[PDB]
Amino acid sequence: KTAEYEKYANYMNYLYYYQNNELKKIDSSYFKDKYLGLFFGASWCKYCVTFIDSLNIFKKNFPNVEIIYIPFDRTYQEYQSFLKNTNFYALPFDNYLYICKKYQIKNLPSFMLITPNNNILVKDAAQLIKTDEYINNLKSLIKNYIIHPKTFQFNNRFFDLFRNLEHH
Repeated sequence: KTAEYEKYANYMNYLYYYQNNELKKIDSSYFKDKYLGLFFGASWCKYCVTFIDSLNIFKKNFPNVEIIYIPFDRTYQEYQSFLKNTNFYALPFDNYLYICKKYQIKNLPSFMLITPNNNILVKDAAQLIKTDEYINNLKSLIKNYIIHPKTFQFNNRFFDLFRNLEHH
């Protein structure tokens, strides 16, 4: 149990990103108390690639929402090229079907907005960000959202977000 739970306490302790052809990492603690935008995608997914343009517009208007790529690339080579092209933070290249199942994600691309306490602010944020009324409406939604304190298992926000049992 000890070895397994030490791994859980350390689960997702780094997120990754590219910077001038160089793979970098950041402590997951940086994301504590931040709104997140979870982008489920893959290099081989035509409309995931075009969706990058929508995410760039989103980041311009919501710079403090941290975009995290949840990858479904076929190869690590595609994963690296996707990170280099988008400059998004990303989960390490791995199998994330379990995240799809937990959130009932039906297809790619998908985009979900997550509150600092791991609630779903907008489930289908890919459709939210299609037309221009979203900008002021989302500013209002974030401004008005009341964040009630939540303690996460292992004090690990990503373990709670991706590994809690509440979907059952």
